[PDB]
Order: sequence, then C-alpha cells, then structure tokens
Amino acid sequence: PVKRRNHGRSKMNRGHTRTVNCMNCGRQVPKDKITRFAIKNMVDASSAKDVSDACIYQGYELPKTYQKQYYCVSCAVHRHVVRPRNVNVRRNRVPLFLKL
Amino acid sequence: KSKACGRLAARKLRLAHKSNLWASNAYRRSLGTSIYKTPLEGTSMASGIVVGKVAVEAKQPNSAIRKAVRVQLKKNSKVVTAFVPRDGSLRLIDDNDRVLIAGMGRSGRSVGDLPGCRFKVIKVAGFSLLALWLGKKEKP
Amino acid sequence: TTLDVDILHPSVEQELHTNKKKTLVPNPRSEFLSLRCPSCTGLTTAFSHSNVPVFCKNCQTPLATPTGGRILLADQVEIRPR
Amino acid sequence: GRLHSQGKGISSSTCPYRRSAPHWLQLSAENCVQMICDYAKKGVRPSQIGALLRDRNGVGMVRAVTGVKVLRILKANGLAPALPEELYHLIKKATNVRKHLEHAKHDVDGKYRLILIESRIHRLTRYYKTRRVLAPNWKYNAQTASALVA
Amino acid sequence: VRTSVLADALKAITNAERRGMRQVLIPSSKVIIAFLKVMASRNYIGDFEVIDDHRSGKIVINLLGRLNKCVAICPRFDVGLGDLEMWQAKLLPSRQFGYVVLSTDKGIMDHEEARKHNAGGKILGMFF
RNA sequence: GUAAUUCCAGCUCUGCGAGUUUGCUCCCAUAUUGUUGCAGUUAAAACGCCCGUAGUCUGAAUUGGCCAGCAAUGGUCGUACGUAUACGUUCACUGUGAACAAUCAGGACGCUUAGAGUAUGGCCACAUGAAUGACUCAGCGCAGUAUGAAGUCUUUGUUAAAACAAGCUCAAUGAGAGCCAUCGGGGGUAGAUCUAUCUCAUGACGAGUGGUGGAAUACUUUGACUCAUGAGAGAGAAGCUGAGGCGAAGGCGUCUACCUAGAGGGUUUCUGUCGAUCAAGGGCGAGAGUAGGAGUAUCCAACAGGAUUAGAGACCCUGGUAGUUCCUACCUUAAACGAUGCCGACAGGAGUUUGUCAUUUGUUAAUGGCAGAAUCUUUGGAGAAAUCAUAGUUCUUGGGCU
RNA sequence: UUGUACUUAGGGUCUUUACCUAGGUAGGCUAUCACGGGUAACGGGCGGUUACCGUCGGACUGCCGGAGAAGGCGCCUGAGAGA
Repeated sequence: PVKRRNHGRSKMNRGHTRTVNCMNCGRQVPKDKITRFAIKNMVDASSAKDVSDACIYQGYELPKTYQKQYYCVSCAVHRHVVRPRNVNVRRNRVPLFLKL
Repeated sequence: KSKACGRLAARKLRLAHKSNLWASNAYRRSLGTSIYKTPLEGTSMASGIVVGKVAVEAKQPNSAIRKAVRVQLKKNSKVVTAFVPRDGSLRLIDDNDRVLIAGMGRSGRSVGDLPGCRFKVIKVAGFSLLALWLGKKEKP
Repeated sequence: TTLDVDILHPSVEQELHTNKKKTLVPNPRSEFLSLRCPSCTGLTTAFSHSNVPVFCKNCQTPLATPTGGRILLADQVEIRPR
Repeated sequence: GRLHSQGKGISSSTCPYRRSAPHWLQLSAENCVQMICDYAKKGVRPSQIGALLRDRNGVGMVRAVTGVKVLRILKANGLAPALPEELYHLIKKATNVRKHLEHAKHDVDGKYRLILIESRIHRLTRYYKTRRVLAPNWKYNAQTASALVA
Repeated sequence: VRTSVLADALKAITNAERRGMRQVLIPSSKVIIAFLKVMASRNYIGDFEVIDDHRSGKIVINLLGRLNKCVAICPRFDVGLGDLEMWQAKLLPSRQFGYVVLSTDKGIMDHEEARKHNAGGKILGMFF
C-alpha cells in the first residue's frame, strides 16, 4: 500500500522537477525528494587559539564556510542524517528542536 | 452511473451486452465449437477396440500406479488412454475386446491424482464392470 | 451551530459578507456616483466601476480613473449622494 | 471559463432586481434610440455600445429605459452588423494567430491554441446557420477570413 | 451541466435530514414545488417558501425531522395501475408506509391517490 | 509408508424407497453478465493528454387562486366580447373500447382419489355447464393534458390602405464574446551575461600527480601536478528554489527587446441555451531510438585495459566511439501514477497559502468574498483493511455520457 | 450494387412489377451496422428452469404454416402439380 501521503515527494501541482546530487554516491535525484544548510568554522576550535597568536590584524573574525547539502535516501540513511521510525511518529513533520 | 441509463439508449445497452459475453468462458466454450476437435466428439459415451494395457502413475503426493488401458475408438479411429476402476478389473478386461468408455465425470479437465486421461471404462463385452467386479455376471 | 441557521431573514452583516450572487435576492454592489472637481461647479454622474476614465465637460483631466474594482479618485474630489 | 479549459470560473454581472426605473435619474425612450444609432453609424459593436452609455450617460440597463435590448433597436432601424459580434472577434483573433505561425512555426502552444479558436468558430457557425442569420453556403477558410472581418 | 433538478434537489433535502437540520436551501421549478406539496399533505415535511429572483428561483424548506429518504428515480418510466404494484414492492422498503410520487394525468399524486382516481402515468420517485 | 474413524471384508448404523447411483449437455446456486443489479486507488479492471463527428443526454418559464372535501365534481374571484351550437395543433404517455385451438393461470363437477376428462345432477320426461383472464409487442377509435417532445421561415410576419396590445420569454453559482487593472519559471525568436570544465600559448617551480577498502592500468624532468595572466570552444544557468506559481498533459528557473496564448478577479457591457460526454477521425506527446546536415566541451550503452573473485562477460578504477547540443523529417511508447475518467449538486470545523477585489488607516496589515494549491482533526459516513472531505450522500440500491 | 435504382413504350402473366426486351437519365443501400462469412438454423403456437427481471431449448411438440421425395432439370393432364 501507500506508505506516505507524500510518496516521499514534496511536489504538488507540477509534473516535472530538477535533479541534484548526493555528495557521496554522486547520484542524480530530483530536488523535491533531503537538504541541509551547513555552517562550519573554517579553522576549527582547538586550532583557533593557536592561530590567533600568529594573526596579523588584532582580534579578527575567523570566517565560516557555508554549504547547501543534497543527499538522497540511500546516502542519507547510511550517514545517520535520517533514520526510519515508528508508523505513528512518521507524521511528525517538525525537526527535533523545540521551543517555548 | 458507469453505463447509459437514458430513455432512447437501448441500442447501447443491448450491443454492449453482446461484447461482454465473450469475456465469459462458458459462452465462449459453447459458441466457439471448439468442442468438435475432441476425442469424445462431444459424446458422453464411446466404444471401440482395446489396443493394450498401460501403467500410468499419479502425480504427488500420491505414490501409486493406476492401470489405464489404451483404447482405439470406433467412430473416429483415434486412440486414447482410459482408466479402469476397482481392484482386479485389469485382469477382467481381456486383450483386444470391445469396451464402452465414458467421461471422468468432471465435465472435462483431469480429475484426481491421475493426469492426462479423462476417461473411464463403463462396460466390457456388453456386461458392465460393477457386475463383473461383484461377480453376478460372467465372461467366457 | 451547524444545524440551526436562520436563512429566510438573515442579518445585515451576513448579506454584505456573502457573495454578490449568493444572496437571497441577487443584486449588485455598485452604483452611479455623482462627482465634482472643486475647480468647476458642474455635477457629473459616473459609474463607480467604469472602464473608461471619467471627465467633466469643462476641464480636461480625468475625474476618476480605472482599476480592477472601484474607480480611483484622483485629486481632492468628492461625492454627493443622490 | 469552462469550455476549452481546466478552470471553473464564476465572475459576471448580475442584473438589478427591478427592471423598471429609475425615476430619480432622467432619460427618455425616444432619445435613447437615437443615441444607440448614433454610435452604430461610426462603427462600434453592440458589446461596447451599452458600456459607453453606462460610463457617459449613466444608463445602467438599456432595456430598463426602452423596454428593448440593444440588438433589437439596431435591427428595428435596420443597421446592425452582418456577422455576430462573438463570431467576428474569434475569426479576427484566429487570422492574427495564423499570421504569427507563418513567421515562426515552433510554438506548438500557438498551434494548440489555433485549434480551440478554430474549433470554437465551427460550433458557433453551426448555431447561427440554424437561426438563419448566415445562409447555408457561408463558410470560414484562411482565404475567406480577411474578406469577412474587413 | 444540470441534467435534472427534481433528481438533484431531493438529494440535498435527504442530506439535510440525515444530518438533522432545521431548514434547507434548494434552483426551484414547477415539478419540485408539486413534489414537496404532495409530501406536505402526508405530513413528512413542514412548510416552505418559494422565493423570487426574476430567475430560476429558490426554495427554503422548513424540516420537521420525520423523513428518511427522498429518491427521485430517472429515467421517467411509464406505469399503468395493473403494472404499478410491482413498483411498490421494489421501490419502498415496507408495505405499510411510504409513497410513490407519480405524475398522473390529473396531476402529481401518491400511488394511494392515483389508484383512487384511476389514472396512471410517469413516475418521479418516492419518499419514506 | 505395518495401530487406515476414507482401501479390502464382516457386523452394526444411516439415507431415499420400487426405486437408486454413474456419464455428457443445460438452467439455478451466481448481483460470477448486472434493465432491475456487480466491480475498476492497492486484489483483474479509467484510453498519456486535448479537440471532435455519429451516438446518448439536454436549466427555468406558458390558466390559475379561493370556498364546501371524502373524492368525482359544483360554485365564486378574473370577462380576456374570435368562428358566422360544432369548430380552433398533432403525437408519446395514462384510462377505456374495438380487433386478435390445445397448453399456461382459473371456475364448475366426488373419474372410488390423483394425474386427468368435459362432464354431470334429478325414478315420471326436467335443470343445466362447457365461464373469465393471460397469451401481447406493433397497427385502430373516442376521452383526459401532469410530465416529455415537435409546431413558431421576421434588417419585418399573417388575411395602395388596414387589423392582430402583431410578435421573437428569463439573463441560470449554464456557455460564449467584449471591456478594465493585475498576475505567472505558458510558448517562440534574437542578442548579451555569469562562474565552472576542457584545450592551446606564455611565465614560475623541480618529482611526482591520479585514483582506492587497498592497489594497478594511466599522465610525468621532450617538465606534467598545483600557481598566475591571456585567447578560444561547446554545454549549462548554482545559491534565491519552498508540500510555491504557470501549462491540456508531456513539461517550464540568469537578464534584455521582440511576436504570441490564456486561467482567475472585477463588470447595473452584449448574445440568449449557442451546452455535457464521446466509436471513428485529427493534432501535442519525457527519455531512448532512426534518417540527412551542423557541432563535438563534459559525461558516457558498446569496446579496451586494471583490480577483486573459484569464475566476474558485473559492482570499484583509468581511457573511450555511438548518443548527450542545434536544424529538417520520422517513431508514438513510460511506475505518461493522485496506479483515482469527464461534467453537475449537496453534506464540518480548524488554521496555512497564491492571485484579485470589497469595507475599514490593524493598509507589504485585519476581517470577508469568489478561484487555486496543500494541510490538520477528539467530526460524520464509507471501506476487506491500509486508509478517504472524497474512495461520503449505494440492498434506505436509478443526475448525464464514455 | 450493373438489371443494380428511377422513368417512358412494349412483351409476358391470373393479374401488378426488371418478371423480360427496348429508348432516356445515373441512380439505390450503408456506423440506426450495408455487404460478406458462420451456424453442431426449418419458423411459430409453445416446452424446461425460476421469487420478480430473465435465461436455455424448440426434429417431434399429439396443432399451425413452409419445404423435399437418391441428386439436379424439364413437362403433360387438371379448378388446383413444376405431382
């Protein structure tokens, strides 16, 4: 039977959509069907205090890298970006974070 | 809904009905005829001369050899296997006799364990097997 | 209150809120406005919705100008109910 | 807009509930017959004629003045158009879009919408030939398109 | 397209009665007004208001809450007195209530009327 | 398959009974042939989409109200004043009437009963009965007009000058056309633009670079790999990009000018049913594929090596032509999927959101209207269940077509 | 579909007609299924099965009407026969 009302596709009203690539498989997948906007620090954390001794320009702001990430279901599951879950909490369409 | 309901629409209903009968397998089997190219020829009972005696065996799970005679028919001059019921009975039949054959009683198809043959021997020599098996009539 | 609604004699609110056609008598929401530029003293009739940009006899500039719905009243101009 | 289309429209005028009136305004039965015939001399289609009276002479329903619809007034005086107005506009549209499909022939959306106008006309021309406005022998071709609009 | 009115309108009245409304809004006609009138005589319905809009019309029913289905069957089959008492057995649930509105030559009236007048005709539907 | 409640025998018991099994054909069982009366999201089953003829289907409107009702009817309100006591549309449909053996149903009668048969019953010469209905669609007559049809040549019709109020309804949350201000990756043509990749030329350096789970084939001091500038080529438009928009579906994302289509909204514009759905028939139709030109950067069926493996015609790696791009002809298929045909009505709340209008100075907003697009739910009903505001209104069975 | 469809004149017949022979037109039937093919097809009153609707069978059917006398074909006699 139908697992999801969505069918794993987030597209309504349109016959066709563009393809992207999971970063690991390199697989061609439609855009509609596991994206993450990803901010990491360019130096690191424990590297950063060793660096800031040797910096020309005082104080400074050590920059951040940005990356929009596209996966695919096979790639997403293997990396634990997504997992399977119980039939009741499949419906739960919000992420893990929660606020008051 | 899902069909024409209107007052003047009886040609659509009558003509569409004639098409849908050809899906039904019983109308299809009767009409094709389609039955003539059969050993029986559409006749319940047929007779003719025995060629010999053959052992054909059951499928699975039933391990047993069944003993069906080969019989040439009178009217077609074809040959066809035919089961012999009751224990003994192959011994009662004799070689090169006339026998009366009839159907397996399944309205076609192949019946029990026994594949292939669709035919049982009702009489031999104008007597009947039940009488012979029971032994209230005789053969020379 | 799904079961009880009084629909023979509804409120004055509910007639305005429902669609042009959906009312118990269907009849439109659009009327002929009287108009006046403070330049002239000549009192000009117009259809509120229009299609055509409205002029008085005397001046030159349109009194009202066309959009989708109601007329867009250019300048200081006013309406006398008659 | 339901005919050659996916979509369920509902958007149009609704006539006022009372055909008669209004006494408050001021118009005449004889004077309005002149004004309709005024514009029809200068080559306007009855779809636009009523609109000019609405936006110049505050005439809501023209029937509600005269007792008579606009096309009857022109045919009474004996000076309507020869083609119906809805038919005139479609063949004038269809000759223009066929002029485009000469120039660049790749737009199949032009071709798909040439049909669905050319189709609309053949429905209407049947209807008008039943009412005996156009004679049986009248036709619409590519060669005869520009002769009829002109 | 609206193929039929009397067919359509009696669906809407039934959907009110299942739900248990007090009143319903039906484009009106002269068979629908007579069909509602005949079931008003047998007291299945309250009392209703056939309003003007220089148009097709509207009706506002007032429901009494005593009614299970209005069918309106089509196509409109001809029926003639000797033939009729089949169409009671098919269409109605019981024998002991529920009526079969048919347009007799005299007018549209129940089966119970129609056999009294000795006039059959084409049938519209039923109610029970 | 050596403990047989189904074999072969005995004994007891059961059924039906002058009957009782066994073949083939055939109806019921079977709403598994569906007019009544099936089913089509996933079980078999909705054409890939749009036009479209035959076909079937086709909104409202026309002589009634009121009183006595138990109906048939009979009075009153309205006078509408043609033929000159009968004539002023025909049908379909309904009632009634004509017309047209046995069997079937059914009346009479104790053939001793029954299946049958047309008889038979009264002691004084008599009385009878051999009905009626159905068989039945078409064709024929009179009577009734609720529903459903046809009848109704008008830039002026019917019996010079008349008369008929001469006349052609409404303006449907049917449809078409017009007009107004918006909206959108609807389609086409042409030119720029932005990095990226590859190639080539110049300079710098000086042993590896690639690639992998690990390696090797591969390119490298005739200087690759990285770094910098410069020129060319063909392909593509990142991020914004979303359960967002448009398009009949297939499908459609830089910017500019050009020709082109239309949905939705608003409308006291116009016409007046012009419409719904569709065998044939006609076009559009992803990607692959074919034919002929123009290209050829990337990636790459085949193919060639290298690994791994028992083998590896594969998965992994290095190279690679056809194709991938443009133009002219073709092909006509996909999980062309909402696996849900199209038009129409009604039935429940809740807040999202796209377009646009309305009343407000909550004006890039609030509330409400139509038209989209999804969603949620302790709601009803449906379903085999999964689930579904349609897959609901369906043994409480009939809106219209395929 | 080529006497195939109409028309005018004739022959022939118990009469009417392409029934047949002439002259003159070029027509008729067809998606409301023509034409062609198949039938384990004589038609009908009716019979079997059934809750209704239907459905299968109908040589016989205790009757009605048609056709045939081993296979075509032809003819006399007669009110009537291709016996």
